[PDB]
Amino acid sequence: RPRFSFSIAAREGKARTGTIEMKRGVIRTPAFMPVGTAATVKALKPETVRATGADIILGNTYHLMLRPGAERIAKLGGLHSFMGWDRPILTDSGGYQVMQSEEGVTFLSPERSIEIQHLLGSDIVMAFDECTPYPATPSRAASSMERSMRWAKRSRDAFDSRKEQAENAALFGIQQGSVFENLRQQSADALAEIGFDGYAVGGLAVGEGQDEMFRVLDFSVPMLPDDKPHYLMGVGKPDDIVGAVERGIDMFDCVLPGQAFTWDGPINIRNARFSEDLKPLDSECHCAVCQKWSRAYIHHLIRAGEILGAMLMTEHNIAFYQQLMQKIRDSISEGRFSQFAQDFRARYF
Amino acid sequence: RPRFSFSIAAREGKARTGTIEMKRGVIRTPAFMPVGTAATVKALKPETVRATGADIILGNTYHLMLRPGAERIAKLGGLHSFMGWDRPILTDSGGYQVMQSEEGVTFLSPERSIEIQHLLGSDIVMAFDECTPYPATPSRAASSMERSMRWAKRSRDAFDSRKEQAENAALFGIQQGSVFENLRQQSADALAEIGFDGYAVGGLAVGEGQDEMFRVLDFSVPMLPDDKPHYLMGVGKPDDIVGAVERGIDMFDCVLPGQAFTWDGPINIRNARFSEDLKPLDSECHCAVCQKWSRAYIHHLIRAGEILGAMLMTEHNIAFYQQLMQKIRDSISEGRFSQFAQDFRARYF
Ligand SMILES: CNc1nc2cc3c(=O)[nH]c(N)nc3c(CCO)c2[nH]1
Ligand SMILES: CNc1nc2cc3c(=O)[nH]c(N)nc3c(CCO)c2[nH]1
Ligand SMILES: [Zn+2]
Ligand SMILES: [Zn+2]
Repeated sequence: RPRFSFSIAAREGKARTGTIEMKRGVIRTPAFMPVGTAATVKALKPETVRATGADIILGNTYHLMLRPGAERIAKLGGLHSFMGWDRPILTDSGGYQVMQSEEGVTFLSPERSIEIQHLLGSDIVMAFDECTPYPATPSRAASSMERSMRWAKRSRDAFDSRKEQAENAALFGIQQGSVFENLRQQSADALAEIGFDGYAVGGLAVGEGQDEMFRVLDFSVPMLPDDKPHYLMGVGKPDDIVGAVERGIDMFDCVLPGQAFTWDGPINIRNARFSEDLKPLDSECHCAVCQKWSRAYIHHLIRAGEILGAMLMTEHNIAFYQQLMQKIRDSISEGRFSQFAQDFRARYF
Repeated sequence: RPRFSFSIAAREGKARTGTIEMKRGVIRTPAFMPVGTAATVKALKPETVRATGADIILGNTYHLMLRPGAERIAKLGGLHSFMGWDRPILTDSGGYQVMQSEEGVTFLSPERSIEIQHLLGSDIVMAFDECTPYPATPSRAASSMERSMRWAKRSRDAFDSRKEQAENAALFGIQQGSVFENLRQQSADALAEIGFDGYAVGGLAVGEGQDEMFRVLDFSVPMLPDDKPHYLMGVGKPDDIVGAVERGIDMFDCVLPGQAFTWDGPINIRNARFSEDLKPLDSECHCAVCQKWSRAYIHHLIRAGEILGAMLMTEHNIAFYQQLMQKIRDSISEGRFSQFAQDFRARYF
C-alpha cells in the first residue's frame, strides 16, 4: 500500500466519505478512532476492537512517555507489536495531556514529541502544538496560535529529517485560533504553506458548547485543504459527530465509550429500572454484547463493580460508534446523509 | 444425557479419571472448576472460560443471594441464562461464605439454601453444612460434625421434595470432622447412609498446611463411596491438586487464578525483572495469551492497573490449570501419573 493516500469516493454538501490508504491498512472515512490510553483500549483485546469495526486506534503518547517509556517500547518492538494491534495507529503529540517556553514544555519540545512518536512506531504523527484555553482573549489566542504554527514548522522539519519516519508514516498539522475567524484563517494558511498529510481542527471541545463549536467549524473547516483529511480532536458525542461530518470533518476520537449509547439516546445502565430488563442494551445493535446478554445482567455487573461489566459496556459502546460511522458513510455514499442526520436526531432526542 | 452418571475410565493407585454425565454436558475428571463470584468468572466472558477447557464452573450462592437475589435470578431465567453459561454449574450452599442455631444461620437454613440453589438453577447442589474452624477441639469438632450430618439429611429431604430439582440436578454431601480420623469416619458413614450423588471433603484448606491436609486426605478419602465423585472444596495450588488427586480426589475449585502460574513455578509479573522480557508468561502454555502477548506487556498493564491486565492474567492462569488437569487425566489414563507427579514437582519446584 502507499505511505499515505486519501481518496474521496462521495460527497454531499460539506460531508465526504472515502478512504485513507496506509502501509498498515485502509481507513474508512468518516472514521472513529477508539482511544488506547497506556497501550490498551480500556477493557478490550485488540481482536475485539477490530471486530467492532475500528480501522485505526489512537495511542496516548503522554502516558506512554511516562510509562513504559518511549525508548522501552522501541526496544520492545514498537507499540504495534507491544500491544498486539497491527493496523494504523494515530498518536497525539503529548502537549494537550501535559496541560512553558518557546522551546517546549517542562513538567517536551516539537523535536522530542516527533521523536517519541517515531519510537512508538506511530503511523499518523500529530504536530506538537500549544492548545489554547477557553475562553481566550484575542491577543492570547493569537500568541498561542502563532507559537503553534512555529511549532508546526519545527515538527515538519523533525519528521522529514528522520528518513524511516518520513517514508513510512504521515504527519498531520493542527489548526489553532480559538473561536476567532481571522485567527483560524491565519492558522490554516500557515499550515497549508508548510504542507501536511492531513489537518486537525484543534482547540475545540474545551468547554465552548455544541452551538459555538459548530459555529467555529462552519467557517474553519472550509479553510483547510479540501483534498486532505480533516480531524476534529476530542469529539465526541454521537450528535457532535453527526453535525461535525455535516461541516466537513473526516476523523474523530473520544474517551469513555454505566452510560450506554442507544439509537434512542444514552441510558445509564446503573438505573434501578434496568434491574429486571431482559432486552439488550440496544434493540437494533448488531454487537456481540447485544446478541448475548441483557440489560439486567450488565446492570448487575456494573453495580457490582465487576470487570466483565466494563468489558461488555465498552464493547457495546465502541461497536455502537462504529455502526454510527458506517451509517454516516453509507448515507453519504447514497446521497441521503442529510436525511439520515435528521432521522437520527429525531429518534436520538 | 442422564441426570447424573459418574463413570471411571481408568485408575492408578488411589487416582482416577473418568466422566460425570449431566443434562447440560459432560465433566472430565479430575476436574478444575473456575469460580464465578457474583455471576461472573472474574474478567472473562463465558466463551473464554470455555475455551480454556473448563467443563463446569462454580457459582457463589452467598453473593448471589445478596445480589442480585435468588428470586430475581429465577424470574430472569436462572443463572445459566443470566450469565450466558449453558454448561453445568456447581453452587456452594452459602454457609462457608456467611462465616448460629440448629435451625440455621441468621446474618440461611438447609431448606433455604437448597431452595436458593434451585432458584439459581444449579446442576450440582451442595448440602448446607457448618464448616468447623481450624484448629478445633475434638469436642467442638464432633458437635459441628454432628450438626452438619443432621443438616445433610435436611438438605437431602428438601432436595428430594422438589420434583424438578430432584429430576434434573444432583446433590453432593459434605464430610466434616476436622483432622480427627474417628470423626471423619462417622461423617462418611452418616453421609453414605443418607446417600448422595457425590461426596465433598469439607473443612480443609482452612490454615492447616499441606502436610496436615494430605495426612487427613490419606485416611478420609477412602471412607467415602468409591463409585461417586470426591470433591475437595477450596483447593487449590497446583501442587495441592496433584497430591490430592494421588489421594483419590476428583474435583477442585480455587479463587485467584500479578501471580502467574508456569511449569517452572509461579512468577509475579509485577517484578521489575519482567519489564523487558519478551517471552510469554509460560514457554509451553498453549493459551491465547501466551500465543500473543509478552511478559513485558502484561507487566506494564498490571502495574498500570489496566483491566486488560487482569483479563489476560486470568485467562492464562485458568488455561494453565485446565492444561494441568488435562495432563493429570492423560497420565492416569496411560498409567504414568505417579511419574507425571514426580516430574511436575521437580520442575515446578
Ligand atoms: C476533549 N476535547 C479535546 N479538545 C482537544 C484539543 C486538542 C488540541 O487542540 N491539540 C491537541 N494536540 N490535542 C487536543 C485534544 C486531545 C485529542 O484526543 C483535545 N481533546
Ligand atoms: C479455601 N479453603 C476452603 N475450605 C473450605 C471448606 C468448605 C466447607 O467445609 N464447606 C463448604 N460448604 N465450603 C467450603 C469452602 C468453600 C469452597 O469454595 C472451603 N474453601
Ligand atoms: Zn450492542
Ligand atoms: Zn498461557
